[PDB]
Amino acid sequence: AKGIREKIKLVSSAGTGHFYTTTKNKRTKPEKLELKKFDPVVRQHVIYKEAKIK
Amino acid sequence: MLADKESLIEALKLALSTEYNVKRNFTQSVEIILTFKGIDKKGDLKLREIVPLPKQPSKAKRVLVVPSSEQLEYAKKASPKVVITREELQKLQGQKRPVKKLARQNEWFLINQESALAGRILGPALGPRGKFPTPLPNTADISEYINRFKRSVLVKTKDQPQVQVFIGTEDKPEDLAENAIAVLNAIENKAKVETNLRNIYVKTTGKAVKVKR
RNA sequence: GCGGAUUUAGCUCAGUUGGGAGAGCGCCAGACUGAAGAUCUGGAGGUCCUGUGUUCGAUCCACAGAAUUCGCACC
RNA sequence: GCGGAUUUAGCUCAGUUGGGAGAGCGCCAGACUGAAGAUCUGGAGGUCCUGUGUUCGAUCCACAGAAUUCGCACCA
RNA sequence: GGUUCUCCCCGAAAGCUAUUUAGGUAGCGCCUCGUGAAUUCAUCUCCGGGGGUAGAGCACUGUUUCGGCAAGGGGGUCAUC
RNA sequence: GUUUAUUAAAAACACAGCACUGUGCAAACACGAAAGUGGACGUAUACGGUGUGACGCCUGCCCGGUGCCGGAAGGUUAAUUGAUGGGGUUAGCGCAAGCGAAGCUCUUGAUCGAAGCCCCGGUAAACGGCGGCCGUAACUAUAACGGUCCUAAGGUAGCGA
RNA sequence: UUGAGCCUUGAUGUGUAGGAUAGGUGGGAGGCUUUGAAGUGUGGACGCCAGUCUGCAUGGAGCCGACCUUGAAAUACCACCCUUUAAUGUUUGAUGUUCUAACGUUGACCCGUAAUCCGGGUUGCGGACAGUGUCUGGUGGGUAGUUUGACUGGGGCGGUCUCCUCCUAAAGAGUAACGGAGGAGCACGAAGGUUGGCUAAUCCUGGUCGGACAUCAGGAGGUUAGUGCAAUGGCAUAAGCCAGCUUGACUGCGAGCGUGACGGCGCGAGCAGGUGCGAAAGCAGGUCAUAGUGAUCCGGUGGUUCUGAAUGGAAGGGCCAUC
Repeated sequence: AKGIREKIKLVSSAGTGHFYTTTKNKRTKPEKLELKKFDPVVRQHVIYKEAKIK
Repeated sequence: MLADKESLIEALKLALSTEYNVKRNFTQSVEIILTFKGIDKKGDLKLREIVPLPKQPSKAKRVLVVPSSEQLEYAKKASPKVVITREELQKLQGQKRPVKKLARQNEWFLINQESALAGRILGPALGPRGKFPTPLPNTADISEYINRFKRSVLVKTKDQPQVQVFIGTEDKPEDLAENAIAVLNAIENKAKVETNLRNIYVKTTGKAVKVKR
């Protein structure tokens, strides 16, 4: 976003729902490392790839 | 994508014109072509796509069958190309000429599980020019397994640069582009490489169309 | 008073992840010289300022203290 | 990160028939010398940048990643 | 810079936040004037405990000194600092 | 000398040579919008920069820095020139979702590219500049004699307030 | 002479088996045959030897192919496929190299003209030069400009509004000074949870691989402990703990309000959907929290049933993302 050792943005969209958001991750440590189950449709927590496909 | 229906419609309307359908002596054929760029030995772009044409053309397919005695009385009725029994496979054990005939001019070799001699007597004749056999169901009521194979083709390459497969005949290019895109879907489903395009054409019993895309 | 360098080999001084202590030079040996330096090849040479804490481990860093020392404050 | 090239010894780098992986300077040891330098010769020398796929066989062919690196995006 | 005739009560205008403030600025009053209203509001006697202004101790942590010894540590001597 | 009448009355200095320097000549300067008039009725020993400090000697040296510029072996990467990729705008092809061509156009930082300047060459008048600790003379201590530190570096061509 | 395209003209290959001089990518199993069309047979002449040439047959017989053999791999019959680059045609450009009706004539002859401007033609010169108009480059204080906080025991310094704790300053609140101590320019691939778990040291004595030490079984039972950079405070039915299971930290409204000056900052009875957490009682909006951003105006940008001066597409706006 501006720096190097930085708290950055990354575009996390849904496993079904099309919807996107972000808040934080960091290039400072290894990266192969996130998805979740969550839901911005709220109906059924199942699959959510993060900005990153883990 | 590889292509879409209208960019295949517009080019089969070309393929079945006299420009590209140069006529020999019979009701003639048309095909869907894909040649690849960076196509090499690794595996991620290698294919086997056994594809029943979603709208079948005028010239059906070369289906051999090997039924067991119970279902035979029905298999007798599904309009198979040629037939051999679960039994008489025991006699084909050495006969090169019959084997090379069947290999060279049939396309699909549908075989019951009890017929496992089938795994031995055909491979080295059929295999090198890429057509395949398959486990026929045990039922009497067999008909849509036969009808499917009597309208299917295959994406043969194991390591080589091109596909080109039968997809239509002389009379209705529009439906035949729903055949054409089905082969392309099998491919983009089996090989997510996409930019490995050299070219996409369509082709008759001779002349090929350098498609609009 | 604040901030800073600094008390690391005879000599000039380098050095730090934060776990080895360095080099031009000087000494000494090995020999070449009757001898010594050069030039040589090998060995060696440390108040790492002190305390404390972090810490695997402090020469280092932070904190507290000595003591030199530098600029500005002073009119 | 866009794309390309590059990464093989301490460093510069050969590495394109896929079959033995190495030269140069310098390091080392002998010869030479009175000692070294220089000349001469032998000897040393690797995360083949990473790691799998393909291969009978991989520095070599494919790809995902990285660092070295050239030009380069940019009206949040 | 300076109230160009008179009169009477409310009426310190003259301050909290500040302000790339320097007698300059946003709302604002403790103001009046026009609507509106309730025990609304203040001191007392009372309810009820948090405060730490005092004060006081030696409790802590920091220690006065004087006794009495707390494998602490000094001076002397044999001794190998 | 009568000079900046107006602070000094020169204790300012206007001289005047010259290495270099501006221009092989519609020459430099251009006041004026159009002059081509100074310089010219004239040539780089005429005329202009920036100065000069009698006269005559004398201008050591020293290029680290910064001037002055001048160049081209080659990198930074602009007008100039435009590989392309992505689109727009749209025929053809689609019961639809939508694909999708010329032409026209949007948009590349394609690839050259040295003003500067890394650079390369020369500058004594271009900018200013002369380093410290450890050991010292048949006496104090003078400070010749000393090993060196990648430190840019210690008073030098004098006469001594 | 040199750039970009295009085959009019070319040409960069020997190893064996295959009666035989085999780039490929591929379909399938047949392909030609009107006699002046096809091979197939056999001489003869050339040589940069890998090229061809010229004669004469026979010829509706069948011959080339999966079909029979061989091998690293077929070859009959069509599709597909031109580039590293030459020769020259056919599109077409551009630096040098120049000649010279541009041009400039502030050079001369001739000429109107007893003429300094000026008229004009021959000549003589150089040369597409000049010219200026934009874009890129710095070059220097040659017009014009500002005198930009305030803090001032009068100024030059050193320190602060910031957003922050402890002093200092007179309790609801505050009131510095070139004053006294010390400060944020940020923090997760978890420092993420809902169950469950408690008892640790130091030193005394034990004992493989010591020579301070590190899991240990017991002293005494001491409420003699710990703090990853900073700090002050937590306070123990432990949050410090740490192994299993595994990452709600919902989309939407809210009586009631705590309140302020436009942002804002705080949360909650109760109602919805069904939301995930649970045996059951039942709980709740994430790193230990204190330190972390935009007056807002302009920007940019990605999505849309929100619109858009007669419309229809639609600029531009709305919604809210994204900064």
